[PDB]
Amino acid sequence: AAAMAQIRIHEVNTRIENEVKVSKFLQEEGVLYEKWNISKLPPHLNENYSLTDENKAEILAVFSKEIADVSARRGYKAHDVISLSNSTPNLDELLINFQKEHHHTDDEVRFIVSGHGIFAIEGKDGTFFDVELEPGDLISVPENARHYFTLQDDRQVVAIRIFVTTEGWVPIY
Repeated sequence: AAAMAQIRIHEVNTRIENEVKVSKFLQEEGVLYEKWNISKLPPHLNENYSLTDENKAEILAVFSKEIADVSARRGYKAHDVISLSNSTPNLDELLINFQKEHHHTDDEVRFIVSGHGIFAIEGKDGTFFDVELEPGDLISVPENARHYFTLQDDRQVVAIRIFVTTEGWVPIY
């Protein structure tokens, strides 16, 4: 009963928390889930949303190999880092775009560096489920999966946006 990356299935309000049951579940639905060594992260970068460019390029350096592997697996090109939190003067106005149910023509892959997030993703059967993400969680939302995204009750995330193509973060509503 230690939980990482829990699922809340929507219409039947059910939670899968045991971590083998979750990774298997996400496997059935076409979604990659990996856990990386978030403990390979320095303390200064632990929960730092006032991120500078020397910071972002180090977060990237720490996880270069994991990125490499995931980029190789899905044949992706680039990566960056974004921090969302109160004290982003435009949080609401950004988030609103991706809370609207959408899909992309590429996988959307994200690794949670600090804070939390939730991807609500349309299952194969037809039912949505929430994928509640903590620091250390890597997630790929497959191309054409219908989803939306949301911050948790903490209202702050820092993620590594990894990219198949430039044109694939674009929401198709």
